Amino acid sequence: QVAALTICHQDLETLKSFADVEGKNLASLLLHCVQLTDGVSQIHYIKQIVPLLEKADKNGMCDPTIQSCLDILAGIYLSLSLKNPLKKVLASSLNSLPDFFLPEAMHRFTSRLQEELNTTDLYSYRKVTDNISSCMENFNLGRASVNNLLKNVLHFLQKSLIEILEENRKCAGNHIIQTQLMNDLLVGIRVSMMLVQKVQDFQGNLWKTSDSPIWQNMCGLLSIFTKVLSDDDLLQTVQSTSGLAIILFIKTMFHPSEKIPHLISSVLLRSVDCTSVPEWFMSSCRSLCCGDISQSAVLFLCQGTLAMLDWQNGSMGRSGEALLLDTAHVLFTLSSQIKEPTLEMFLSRILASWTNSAIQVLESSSPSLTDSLNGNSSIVGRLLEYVYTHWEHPLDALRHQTKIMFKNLLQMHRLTVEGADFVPDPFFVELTESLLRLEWHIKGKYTCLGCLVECIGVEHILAIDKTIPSQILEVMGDQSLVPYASDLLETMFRNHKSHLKSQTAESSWIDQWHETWVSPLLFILCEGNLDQKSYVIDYYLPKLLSYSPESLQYMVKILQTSIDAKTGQESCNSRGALGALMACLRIARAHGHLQSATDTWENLVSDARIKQGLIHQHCQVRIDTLGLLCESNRSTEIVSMEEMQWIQFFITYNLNSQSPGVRQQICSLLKKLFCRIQESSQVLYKLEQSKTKQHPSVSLQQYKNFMSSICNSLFEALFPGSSYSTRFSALTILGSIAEVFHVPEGRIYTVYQLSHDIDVGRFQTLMECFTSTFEDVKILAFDLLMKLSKTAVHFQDSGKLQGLFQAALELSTSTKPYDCVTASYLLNFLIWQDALPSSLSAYLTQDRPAAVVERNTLMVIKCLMENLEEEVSQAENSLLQAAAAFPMYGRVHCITGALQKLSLNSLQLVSEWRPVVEKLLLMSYRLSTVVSPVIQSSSPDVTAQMVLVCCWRSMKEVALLLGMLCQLLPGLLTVEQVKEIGDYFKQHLLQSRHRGAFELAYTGFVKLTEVLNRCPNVSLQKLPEQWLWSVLEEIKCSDPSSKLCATRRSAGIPFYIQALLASEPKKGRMDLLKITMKELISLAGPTDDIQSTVPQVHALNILRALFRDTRLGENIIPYVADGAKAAILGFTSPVWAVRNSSTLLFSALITRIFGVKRAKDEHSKTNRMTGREFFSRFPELY
Amino acid sequence: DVYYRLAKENGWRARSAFKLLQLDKEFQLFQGVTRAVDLCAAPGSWSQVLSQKIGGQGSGHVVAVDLQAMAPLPGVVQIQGDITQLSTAKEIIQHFKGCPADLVVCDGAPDVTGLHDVDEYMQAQLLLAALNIATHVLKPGGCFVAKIFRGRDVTLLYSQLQVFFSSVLCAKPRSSRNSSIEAFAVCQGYDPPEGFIPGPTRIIVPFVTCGDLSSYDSDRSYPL
RNA sequence: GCCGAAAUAGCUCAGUUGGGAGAGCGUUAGACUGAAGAUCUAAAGGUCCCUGGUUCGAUCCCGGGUUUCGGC
Ligand SMILES: Nc1ncnc2c1ncn2[C@@H]1O[C@H](CSCC[C@H](N)C(=O)O)[C@@H](O)[C@H]1O
Ligand SMILES: [Mg+2]
Ligand SMILES: [Mg+2]
Ligand SMILES: [Mg+2]
Ligand SMILES: [Mg+2]
Ligand SMILES: [Mg+2]
Ligand SMILES: [Mg+2]
Ligand SMILES: [Mg+2]
Ligand SMILES: [Zn+2]
Repeated sequence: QVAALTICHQDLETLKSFADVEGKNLASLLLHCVQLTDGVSQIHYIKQIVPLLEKADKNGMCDPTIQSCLDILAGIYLSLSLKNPLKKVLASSLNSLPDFFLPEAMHRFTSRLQEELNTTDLYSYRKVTDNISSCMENFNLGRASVNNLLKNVLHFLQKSLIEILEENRKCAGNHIIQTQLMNDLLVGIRVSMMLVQKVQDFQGNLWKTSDSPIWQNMCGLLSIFTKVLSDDDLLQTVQSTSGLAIILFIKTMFHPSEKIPHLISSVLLRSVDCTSVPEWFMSSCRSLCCGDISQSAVLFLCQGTLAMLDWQNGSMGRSGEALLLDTAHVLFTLSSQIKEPTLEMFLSRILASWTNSAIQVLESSSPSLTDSLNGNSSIVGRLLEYVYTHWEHPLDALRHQTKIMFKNLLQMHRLTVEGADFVPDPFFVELTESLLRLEWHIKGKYTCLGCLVECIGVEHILAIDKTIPSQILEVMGDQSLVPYASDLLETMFRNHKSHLKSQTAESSWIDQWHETWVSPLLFILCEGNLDQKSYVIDYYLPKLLSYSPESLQYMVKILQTSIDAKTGQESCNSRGALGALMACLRIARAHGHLQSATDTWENLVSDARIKQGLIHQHCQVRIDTLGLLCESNRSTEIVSMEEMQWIQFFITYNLNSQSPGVRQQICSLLKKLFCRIQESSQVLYKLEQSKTKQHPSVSLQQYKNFMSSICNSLFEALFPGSSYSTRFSALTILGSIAEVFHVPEGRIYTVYQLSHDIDVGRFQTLMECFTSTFEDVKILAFDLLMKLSKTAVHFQDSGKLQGLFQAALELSTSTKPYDCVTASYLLNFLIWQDALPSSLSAYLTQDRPAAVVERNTLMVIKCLMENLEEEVSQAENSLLQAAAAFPMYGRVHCITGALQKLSLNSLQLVSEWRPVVEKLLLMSYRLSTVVSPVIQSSSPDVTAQMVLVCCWRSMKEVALLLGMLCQLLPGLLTVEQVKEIGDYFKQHLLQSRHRGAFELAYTGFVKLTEVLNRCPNVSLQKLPEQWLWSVLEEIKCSDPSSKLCATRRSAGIPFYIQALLASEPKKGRMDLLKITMKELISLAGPTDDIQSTVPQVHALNILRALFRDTRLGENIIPYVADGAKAAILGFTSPVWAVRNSSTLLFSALITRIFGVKRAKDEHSKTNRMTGREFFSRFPELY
Repeated sequence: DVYYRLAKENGWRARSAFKLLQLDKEFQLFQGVTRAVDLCAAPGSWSQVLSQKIGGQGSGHVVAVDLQAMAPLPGVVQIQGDITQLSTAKEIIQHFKGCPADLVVCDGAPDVTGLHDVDEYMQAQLLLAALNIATHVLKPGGCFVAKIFRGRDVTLLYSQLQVFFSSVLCAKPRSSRNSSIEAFAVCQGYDPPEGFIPGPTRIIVPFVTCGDLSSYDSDRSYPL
């Protein structure tokens, strides 16, 4: 999709005054271009613009028509957003203007840019900054313009940044506006850095005089950068970018260049003498001098120091080396003090950058630095300590940065000991030995060993212990260690092959390689346990086969023998050989290796062997044989007749697979086969119309017969009483067929169409799949029925569809608890194919198929609502028969299901949708009032159990309906209604006293709360914080007589707090969390007051939930220690409740700190961490 | 599983009922029981089983107690309270002057957290309270069934229970989840110590309250 | 010979804008009890086909290449 080009209206006459009816000039081309809609021919005419100007290189003075043409071009360019490719298109086009026309274009485009820079609308600033950004990249027209307007562009940037800061500090309270303003700040700062880096004017001094307007604008920009760096209510991206900019400007603006490294050093050490810096620096960077800057400020300043200075070639010299060491010292000092998660991630990135800079310096450094940067230095010791402490951090970015740091440390040592005699350095050997002492479940061991392998070569690691490959293979039966083991082994054998092809130059080396890496693999493939086989096949074997495909010939010959000897005996190694052979052959075929041979080989596979594999007892062997037949490297390779027969044989038996993973793999491979048939049928058709092989028309007939028979088998598999797996597989494969062969409908030829094979009876069975007790089957049947063409009333007469509607209405009011799901699916089907009866038009008062589905939904919802209103009134009268005859939750479920399918944001009959929503809310509240007293209290030919079922199911349905209605983006929903919904959720979920309405209300409340966060209305997005405060000050003075209950782990209050805390944007700001944890930790602390037990109880009940929620996740770490203290200090309290709550909270804390259990029983060392990690993460617990 | 369904299909308030029945057909708990005490019955499924298997005679008396409220049953008297508290113990024992209960069952468990050591700790506390109630109520040679959490170390609990009972057996019925570490200690033949009132007591009671061996300690070398 | 498309986790698929890569399924762990545990939780698994650039920083911008295809 592209955006149509537009133009200024008053320019028309301007371009009309030079246009011509004949159309010789460029002006007529502009007329033709602007009056278009397709953004494609415009591009063509844009290319032809250049020859038109080229064909007038004789006048010697620019034609006024050409002047106006280029002026309009410039105006259009400056009005084009960066999301429009046409902008880059005409940028590239005008890049090729003839040399005769350059000066006038220069001057006039300069004028246009200058008048652009004088804008004063606050919200138009971003467009201007984007324009300045564009004029820098590969656009010679704008580069000279901006080079001529440094003063003006700098002034604009400065004033825009100031105004954006003022607006942001003024728009406090609304966070969407604030986010937009932060983005504007960020683009402004980045553009300023681009300008300073990429303008051929800042070189030389030439402007450092105090009177230069450029100098004064630069000083003002520097002051703004310092002010925004020291600020703390802005996004951390803004502050980090500001630090980068500060260092860049200081490097640029400081006349005694050789003193730059020293000065910066002092700024980092907070030891700058206010009496020796130049006056402009003190004026602009007063915060940098005279102390008192945050730790974030120093972090971002040293980041900018590493990023924005020339470390290569030794330009900065000894002062540069001293600055490097000082930055290392400052970073290590900050490492122990920083505790915010995001700041920890930033520090990891900066440490990795420090290692890069050390690499660059160390490539030409002085001998003095070598001693201080080698592997035995103190700095490298601290870096290794950091790595060992952090390779298993929960945050992925932390771990990746630690891997980078470790690799760079090894490179640093290599550079320092270049005066080396024999390859194995003592430092490397010691590191390797120390790493080999770790257990094999330590994930950092694998990555560190991989880096070491690439440093010293795998021959030494093998010399230390030559059973390491087997040891690594033995852990490959544990998923979540498989990727690490696979990567380590791959690194190992790549290095080993490179080492063997060294000085010993022959062909026999491969033998040794094989016996090191393939023989253990074959043993595992033939005789390992099931999980080990599956994981080795899925993760490791493809890597080995891809790296060395000529090893396949070696493996097959070994396996084939073991197969044939089996027939000699009429052993386990001879028993697992077939599965291993099929796995190897599947991998080889799918990668196009030497086995790409037209029915999978001439002799590797026989009919007997394939049939044995396809029906083998082990799921893995069946899957590997199916994959050998189904998937190929070439996506249009012909399916042979043998493969079709084998696939039919396979389908006959493998539709009832019990493992969901196995079933899913089977369905995916079959879909791949159908895609191959579809794609090769087009090739066959093309050859057929192009008037050894078998006359492609024969193959097309074979394809048609094969697909028809496959459909026959799949529809036979839908017999009465068929299993859940067989219906799942049949419906999945049928849907895959419907999707794959629905491709060439814009095309001319299609080999197969599922719709042709659908009789009336097959349609009946597909609809009857709506009665299955499993919702997956209902969903699959619904999707497949919707994918078919000419189905709605083609297969059904009016009377039988009316019967179906009556049946759905009857199922919506049945006492069986799950019939309402079937009724909902039936009703949705009738709606989405316009098969409703005609009488339903009597409910509303009067092609866009969205409009007709909306009308159908409205009619059915109104019918359901009328029934529901009557039933709710009768339930108010007497709840017994309501539970017996017409439980009300079925209609609510059907209404919610109907609404769920719509796009609530894009309704079109709001005049009709408003009263219905009002009535819906009213009836929801009425029904909830009717059935709730039965659910908090006890019971008030109808057993009490079915009364309770009716009541709590109605509770659940009403909660889900309210959560659905909350997504109307309050309009159809007024603010009063949203407040009433929130009040309803608060009345429950805090007074339920029973398990019902704790997790019942939580889901609806979470939906409402997320919507409330995303809402742009300010009055609404302040609701969550206000509710949080209300419940917190309710907690403090709990007064045990209240309706809140202590049992069931709490009175739902943890659910309320969790839902409110969920509103916080993911990783965005998390300010509610800080307040809540401060208050709860304070409450849970020891209390002199005896009456203060209950506020201390609820806190420990809430805290527990907060420490196991997945959303809070890594934001909750800075509180763990405090919470831990509370739990422990709460274990010694005389009161029983405080101790019990402490126990539960402590359990949650243990799980959060040490992680989830890795295996069922042994827990050898899988959930332990070293003392160094534990007391670095929580140093206040030691 | 299947018993979660069968609880709803039949007249059982919870799946736990099927754990009690499957412990009869393998230990014959309801041989001649006439009065029984039910500890920690949340909905009352065990109380229901006892009422239908003992109170079906008509004279069967059943006392159920829990931290929460229960729906009343015909032939069972309900008490809400913490059996750890002494007041609840007293009001429970208040029901058994003269004729003592023939059977005491305890289905209690803390809020099971997932890591098993804390579960053993809390279950040990609950079992100590239940054992106190039992020894204070049931007739000698009686029966005591109690839910336990079989973790890595279960020898201490078996040692403590063996002192008060002739036979102690550990059983896991079919209805118990196979992934769960719960189990049931069935205690046959209540055989209280001779000098024990709710010599030998000085050694037993400290050891049953906790693994206290500060009764064999001596200030002089041991006799040979 | 030109012109154009696709490649993201074990599998199936999302990814405006340059600042931590998103979900579903499968897998692993936990659960004394209700309200199909057919449920709930919380973990684990990727650096975006490969390779050079631009940038303080690339899944995203630019240039080569590989594999599989479509059009003339
Ligand atoms: N200290 C305590 N005092 C009394 N009941 C307790 C208790 N700690 C836990 N419980 C009870 O232990 C039971 C846990 S599950 C009980 C299941 C019930 N017996 C049945 O037939 O299904 C709950 O009833 C809980 O209230
Ligand atoms: Mg309920
Ligand atoms: Mg994509
Ligand atoms: Mg999942
Ligand atoms: Mg992860
Ligand atoms: Mg660079
Ligand atoms: Mg790159
Ligand atoms: Mg071609
Ligand atoms: Zn000063």
